Amino acid sequence: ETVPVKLKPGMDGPKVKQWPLTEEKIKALVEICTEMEKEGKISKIGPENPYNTPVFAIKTKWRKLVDFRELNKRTQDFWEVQLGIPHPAGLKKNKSVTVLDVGDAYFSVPLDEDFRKYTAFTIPSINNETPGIRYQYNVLPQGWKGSPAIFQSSMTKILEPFRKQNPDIVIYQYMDDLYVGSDLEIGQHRTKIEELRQHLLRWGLTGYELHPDKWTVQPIVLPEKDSWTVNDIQKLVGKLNWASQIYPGIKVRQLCKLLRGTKALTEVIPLTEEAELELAENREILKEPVHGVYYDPSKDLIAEIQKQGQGQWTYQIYQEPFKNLKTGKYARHTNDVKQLTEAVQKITTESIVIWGKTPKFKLPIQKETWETWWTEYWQATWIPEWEFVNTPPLVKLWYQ
Amino acid sequence: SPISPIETVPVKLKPGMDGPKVKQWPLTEEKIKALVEICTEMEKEGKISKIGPENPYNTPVFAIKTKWRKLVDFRELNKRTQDFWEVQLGIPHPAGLKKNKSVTVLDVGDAYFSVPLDEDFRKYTAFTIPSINNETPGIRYQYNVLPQGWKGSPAIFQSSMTKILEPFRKQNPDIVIYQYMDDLYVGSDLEIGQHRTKIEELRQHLLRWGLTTPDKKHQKEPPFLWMGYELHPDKWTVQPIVLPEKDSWTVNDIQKLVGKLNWASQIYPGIKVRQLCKLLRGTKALTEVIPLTEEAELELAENREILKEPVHGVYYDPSKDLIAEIQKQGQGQWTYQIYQEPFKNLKTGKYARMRGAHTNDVKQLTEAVQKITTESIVIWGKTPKFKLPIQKETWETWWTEYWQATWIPEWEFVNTPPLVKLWYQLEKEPIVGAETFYVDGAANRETKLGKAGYVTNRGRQKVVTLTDTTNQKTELQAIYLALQDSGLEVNIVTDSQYALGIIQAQPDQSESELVNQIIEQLIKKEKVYLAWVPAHKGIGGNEQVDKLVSAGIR
Ligand SMILES: CCOC(=O)c1c(O)c2cc(Oc3ccc(N(CC)CC)cc3)cnc2n(O)c1=O
Ligand SMILES: [Mn+2]
Ligand SMILES: [Mn+2]
Repeated sequence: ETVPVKLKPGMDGPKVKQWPLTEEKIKALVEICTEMEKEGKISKIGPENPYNTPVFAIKTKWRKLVDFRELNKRTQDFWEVQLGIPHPAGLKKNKSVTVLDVGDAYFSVPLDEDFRKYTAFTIPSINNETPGIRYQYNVLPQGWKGSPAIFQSSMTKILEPFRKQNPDIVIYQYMDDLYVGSDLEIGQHRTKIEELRQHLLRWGLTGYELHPDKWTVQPIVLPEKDSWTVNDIQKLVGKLNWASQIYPGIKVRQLCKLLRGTKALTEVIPLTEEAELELAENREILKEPVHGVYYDPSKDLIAEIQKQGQGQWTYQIYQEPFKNLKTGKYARHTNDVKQLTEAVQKITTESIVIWGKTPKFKLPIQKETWETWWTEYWQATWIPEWEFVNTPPLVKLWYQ
Repeated sequence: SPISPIETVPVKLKPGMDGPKVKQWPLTEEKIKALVEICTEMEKEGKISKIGPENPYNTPVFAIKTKWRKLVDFRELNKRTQDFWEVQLGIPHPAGLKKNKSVTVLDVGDAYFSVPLDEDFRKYTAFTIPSINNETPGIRYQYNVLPQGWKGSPAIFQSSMTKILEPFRKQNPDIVIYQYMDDLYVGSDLEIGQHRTKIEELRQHLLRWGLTTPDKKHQKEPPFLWMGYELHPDKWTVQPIVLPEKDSWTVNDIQKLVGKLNWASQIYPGIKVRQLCKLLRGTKALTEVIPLTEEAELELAENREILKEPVHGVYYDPSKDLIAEIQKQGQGQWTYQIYQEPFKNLKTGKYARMRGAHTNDVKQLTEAVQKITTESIVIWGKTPKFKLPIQKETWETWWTEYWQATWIPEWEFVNTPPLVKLWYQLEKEPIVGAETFYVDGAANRETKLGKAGYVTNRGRQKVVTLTDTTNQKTELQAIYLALQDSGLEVNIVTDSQYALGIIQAQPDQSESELVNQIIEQLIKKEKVYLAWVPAHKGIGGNEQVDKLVSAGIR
């Protein structure tokens, strides 16, 4: 028997256009899906199925990735406000957190017959020489948010012994990934992870290492120079004025006092010392977390990224504009797109660890450039939501 | 004409909707007769079957012109039939087909009639031939095969067509069969002997599954006219283009001209269209004569010159790389060529699109690279190696300092004037010994009136009045003033993030004349530094221009 799944009323299944793929990626998918079919995991379908979801191939063994973002929106009630997997606060505090791909667990559990038609995907052909190769799932698919919701019961069973034997180890599940955290020495951690993999192995399952306790905020940094030009104070007041909008108790009145009359930019003006009081106290406030800002479990997370040049990228996570939950950075052949997809991934996994959900990304890139290239460097099993924006010229420099 | 033995495709109505029940309109005795003759014949062939008044559904029928056609208005049924997945998400492009020694063309006669309909759906296709006037009950039929004009026929026939060819494709891997609609393109690199043989082998496999095709004496000969293309076994081109020389040109004549030209641009390099397209914008009256502008005339003349002698394209070799080349043709116009062997083009093309309000040549070049990259992937399954009229250093500089993430796959410089360059660069640091212009603008929202001006550290000053203006336009005017009255080295401080933005992106063209004026000034200068301060904060010189432009405004 299968656990019955329905959609939100008024809205039905996904009808998303499939992105054109390169020959090598098409061949890899054809092979993957041929094998997958000979094992009853998926079945060919006829044109009576109007539904469609994009499919991609990532990486030395090619693997299938299904963009279920649309299907997940249209079944959001099921995996959240119905069968939601709770989120442990301890995970962000751990010295070490290990991520394990656990999505092979889903192939064993069959999918509700009424639902299978919504998981339809097309493998496109080059130059449209044939129509696509249409398939639908018979078992829980990787990337669908309903799969971990259903498998929960089976997953608790698997982990029960290990959980009982190690009560200071956190296991959190997000989609196809299992997040395991401990405060143990790194050698012991990796031993417990090895141990855990053995437990999964007895149910036919199968790393990449994070250190969340060593995550510090990126403070908005004020210049620390001797001899200040007019332009520098103008730069300074602008940076602080915008910081007043987010940080409670930012002061600027002493800095303005210096700039009176129409002075030249290059003209050096020797400073006071009451302004140094503001410089210091603002610096003190700029390194601390923002007072008055708290994650709201009912609102979306937004992540914004700025290109800083020389392989550097700054980013901010918030729900209400400039009310920052978290700021940070990312540094580094290597290209802009590669760097951007790597930052997106880093930020997303940080967001999963901290809040239990992916942010909606605002990407400083051309929609088309991103869409043809993002897969070439993508490694994650999930895909976050993304917009395409123009970075305001000032925001960039206010984040160093 | 046989009806294929293949499995039926289950069809459903849209959730909670019943079949069509539209009344049959009273027909003339002439129309009724013709419908009866058509229908009995269609019934003999198995295409339709007789039903009684136990079937509650109905769909209207009409008859139109020696010979009559039967028409069935499936509007209501189509509005009630389930949605199907798109029959095709694109037509195959000739430039993406492999070269073949021998090639022949098959077509399926009476496509939809040759393929059965889901038994449990057949009852919804019911129609009625009415009797003379009111009188007696009409003869009631229903469809057994896919009916012409029904929503699901295109998808189901194609679906069936894949299933049928699939087994044949297996034990014939070194043969390619392209199929679109009821057309079949069969190519192989075998001799005229075992080719015509293997084709008559395919025909047999087709008729075994109720699909009828023409034999050797009937099957078509190259050049194959298809979808506006001329197709040979080793080359391809577009169908002959005729540009009619006209005493006067109406909007309609111009629209058709742009269309023919756009179509031809797939293979004829250098085709231009901008001046011709310029005439159509600011749209109205279809039959009104539009007098050609002088620019349009030499564009048209240049177009006739390219279309003077015929050009063809070649096919695709998977083992060889793709080389794409792009040239700048003029403002906003870009042209490209794709080939594998130097100057034997697979296809050509053009890019023009205006992305946003203010751009520059480097931005437009990478927009063209993206568009071509996508097209190559669709057509060939791989990206091409680019050859661009931009220096590596010029590209390096732009990419490094721009806010946007950008990428171009393997590319190389090629010296084909005009070369793509930046025309000015702003300063990183404020200039020593240059006048500092503090600029500002202000506009009233009711009167629409505005003032733009500057104050400088060298005591200088100016205010100008504007009438049909906005806050943004007064900021750009302020910066423009400062450029005119400054000389070759300037620092400018503004409180407009908007104006900062436009200028920092180093545009060289714009839809705005005012911005174009700022551009021509910027290039004339030697060193420009531009900076930003917060508005209404009582800052330095900004407070002084603030009082000026506001006077009698806000
Ligand atoms: C010579 C006089 O006959 C003609 O005027 C004439 C043709 O030569 C012709 C050739 C075709 O061959 C093709 C079949 C398939 C394709 N493709 C789609 C699968 C592209 C690979 C292309 C051409 C298809 N239709 C044709 N039609 O309709 C004609 O009226
Ligand atoms: Mn202003
Ligand atoms: Mn002002």
